[PDB]
Amino acid sequence: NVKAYELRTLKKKELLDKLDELKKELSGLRISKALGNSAKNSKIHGVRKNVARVLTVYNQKRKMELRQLYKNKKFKPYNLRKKLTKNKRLQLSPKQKAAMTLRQKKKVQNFPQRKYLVV
Amino acid sequence: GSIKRFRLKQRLGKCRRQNRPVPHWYRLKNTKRRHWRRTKLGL
Amino acid sequence: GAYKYIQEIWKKKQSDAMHFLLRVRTWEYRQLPVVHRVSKPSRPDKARRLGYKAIQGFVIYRVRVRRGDRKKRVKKGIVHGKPKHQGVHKQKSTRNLKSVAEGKVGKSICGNLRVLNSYWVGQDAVYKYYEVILVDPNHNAVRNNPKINWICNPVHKHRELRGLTSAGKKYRGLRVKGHLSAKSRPSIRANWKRRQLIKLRKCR
Amino acid sequence: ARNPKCPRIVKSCHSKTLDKYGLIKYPLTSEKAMKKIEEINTLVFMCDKRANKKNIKKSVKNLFGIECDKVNVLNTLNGDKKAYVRLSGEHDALEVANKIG
Amino acid sequence: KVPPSINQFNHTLPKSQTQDLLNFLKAYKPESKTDKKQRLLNKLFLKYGINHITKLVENKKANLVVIANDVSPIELVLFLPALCRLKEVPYCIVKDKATLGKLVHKKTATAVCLESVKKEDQEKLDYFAKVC
RNA sequence: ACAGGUUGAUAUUCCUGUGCCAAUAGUAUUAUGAGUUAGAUGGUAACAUAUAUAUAAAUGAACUCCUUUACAUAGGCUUUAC
RNA sequence: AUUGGAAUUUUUCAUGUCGAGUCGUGUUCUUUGAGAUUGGAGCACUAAUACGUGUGAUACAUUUCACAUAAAGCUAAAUAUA
RNA sequence: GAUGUUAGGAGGGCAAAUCCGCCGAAUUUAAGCAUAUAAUUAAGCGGAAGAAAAGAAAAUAACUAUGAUUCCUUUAGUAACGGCGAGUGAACAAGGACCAGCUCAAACGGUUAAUCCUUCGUUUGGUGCAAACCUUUCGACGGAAUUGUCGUUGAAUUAUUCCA
Repeated sequence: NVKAYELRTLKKKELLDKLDELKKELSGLRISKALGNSAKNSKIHGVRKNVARVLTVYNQKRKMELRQLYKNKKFKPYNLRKKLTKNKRLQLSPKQKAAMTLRQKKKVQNFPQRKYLVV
Repeated sequence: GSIKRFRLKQRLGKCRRQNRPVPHWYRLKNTKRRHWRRTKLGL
Repeated sequence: GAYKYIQEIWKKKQSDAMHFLLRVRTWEYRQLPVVHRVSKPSRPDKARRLGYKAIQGFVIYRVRVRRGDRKKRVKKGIVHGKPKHQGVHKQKSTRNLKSVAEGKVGKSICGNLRVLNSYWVGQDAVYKYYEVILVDPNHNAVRNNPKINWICNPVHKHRELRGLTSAGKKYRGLRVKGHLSAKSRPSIRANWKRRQLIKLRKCR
Repeated sequence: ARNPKCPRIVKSCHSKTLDKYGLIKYPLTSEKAMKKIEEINTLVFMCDKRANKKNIKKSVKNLFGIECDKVNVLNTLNGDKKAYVRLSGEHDALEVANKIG
Repeated sequence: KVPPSINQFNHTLPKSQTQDLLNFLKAYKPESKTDKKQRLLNKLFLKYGINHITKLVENKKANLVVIANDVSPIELVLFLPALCRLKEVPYCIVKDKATLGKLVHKKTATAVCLESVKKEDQEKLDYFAKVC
């Protein structure tokens, strides 16, 4: 029923009011389902998906706000930081790998290899 | 025995729920069952 | 100048002064905890030469190992093995006591740290006391430094338990080259597997 | 004593902690539950297994406006809580019964 | 029972005279950060390091070396009075490690050297050298 | 923590009745007895004493010393209850 | 447009240097191709400084000559993969 | 050396075919059996990686000598080892795959450690819708280290010639 972009339009108070409304409606369907009535049972799936959409949109917006809050300043909170392989995280930097002693720097700069021909 | 453990009680209730026969509608679009006297849960 | 003087002074060993100082230091070592931090190595010259660098990420640990060999493991009396096979009183097996000391620190304190090498320091007839050079792969100065930097790669987790240290190189025979190393040079495992291997072509 | 540069994680998502909707799942529909409602001012509710009595009492009062003299609970073979809730004698279970069905 | 070479490092100059020597040596303190900036911008000293000091003694470029006995390895400078005696150059064995560190703008120092000074302060250093 | 009742199936647990227990924060009021113009009393004694809706409340620190918890077997005698 | 570095090439001058309870030897146990001891290990005794000392597969003394530079460290590739 | 829920970080465990270490048997063979044999195999405990380890001479040669490592073809079922019985058993050369070098350490540099790092910051680039990464020099303020970091690879001095 409700579609993500319409929810993304909403402010946080408005989105939460919709979330609460859906919970109350969902509960009414659930009570109805628990009763001997079969009137509205199929609609519960749709509402559960609608609730899911609300929560995903609200959480994405909240996550973006958290990212906006921790824009730069070197350190985000641990699990808002880069999740990547433990090995990749451990790994020495290419920049650091590339760097070399002054005698090595002299060797590289002075003496690179060159390409060639013959007659 | 007569007194019980919450984990054991839950698993036994699960095993009972699993036990009950298949929906007949599924055959329109039953391989395993236990009987308490001849088959125990083995726990 | 200074390290060369200290080297030669330490090289004689059987001097009164050296014996006095060694006995006192060994006495102190007998008191101390099994594996313990030192601020700086007891012999700078030996340590520097065994690859110590006086930087932040380079750390010293002093380690206690008991003297002598030891009986093979058994039920009560000896196992039921062949008349050739007795592990009784002794076995005199492969790990040298320096390598054994490195293993004890390598499991107990290392993991965050990585073992670089270790030097003799001193001994009596019941314990040897060794000092182990250790290094952190995490810290910025060592990652930045182009020297030693290789140790930051993940293959250097447990170097002593792969036997890559000077002690490990010794008992694997990697110091030995030439025909004295003939059955051992690519590795004891490697050499034997190459010799064992039977290689067949498709058309033979 | 502690005062870190940042907390471990401050995760800004909506809570996964249990809520009124799901803490109380549904009123019981049995003849026994009918008899309890009729004679002794008691509403009988199915509730989550991991629910606790105070939380059930709070939930019922939030969803139904109604106060509980005692809440007696049981952990069932079907893996939920079954709550017998005696309503306070000022307000009648029958009125609430008409509201729930 | 203590061997002479080990033993000698419980013996020093007289304490007040040592303080007087230290304060005299203080005057010839090395540079700081600000001085280096000044040196670049605008348009003798106390010598440290046992490897450098031993080099100075080999080349006879020292005048007076002051050794601490409060260093944890004393071995690393144990040979130095023997060497200095053979090289016939003034050395002094002095109690406090920390104060020698202060004179070189550090938390600690093993040995410290004052290697030759201006003629007018030379005479006081010659008196110190005579005492030593 | 008991007695009676009750269900198709549970009841020391549901219901009706009667109780019992532990906690029960701060501040301000109140009532309850004390003590004051800084700590009650009797009894020779063994010992006893607050009957307030309610036997509540009978100064006491550090530091100490006890006691209950807390105990075998056998044989008879005896008292109460069912 | 400054600053800096490097390689050869002359001529002088500096001819310094090279990892010790380690090598070695003895002994013991192990191991191998190692054989009057190949590698390892325990223990005992324990070195020489570069015109040194480690090698030149039968123990040794005495002497050649050739070749190497231990006792600190790292390193892609071909190669292996049930 | 203690102590800290001080501030920042790391390790733990799993998975295992191939890899690297340890520790480490016997059934079996000899028509018996003890040395030898199975076998430095299996199991055990550890460590790694997309390959690992090994690797730049305390090497091989005795030639008209070669010249880091690995692998193959081979030497070779040979020298050799063995109750010289059963049985075990290399390496060098040659033909090739393929090939890559190097730095600590001493030594040298004191009218000045020429070093290093954390925290705070700050701007010359570049992407991407956005998240965000990536380059980029410049200053502080803390520390660390002379019990030795950084530079240098004999020393100057000439001419040449390149690179930043």
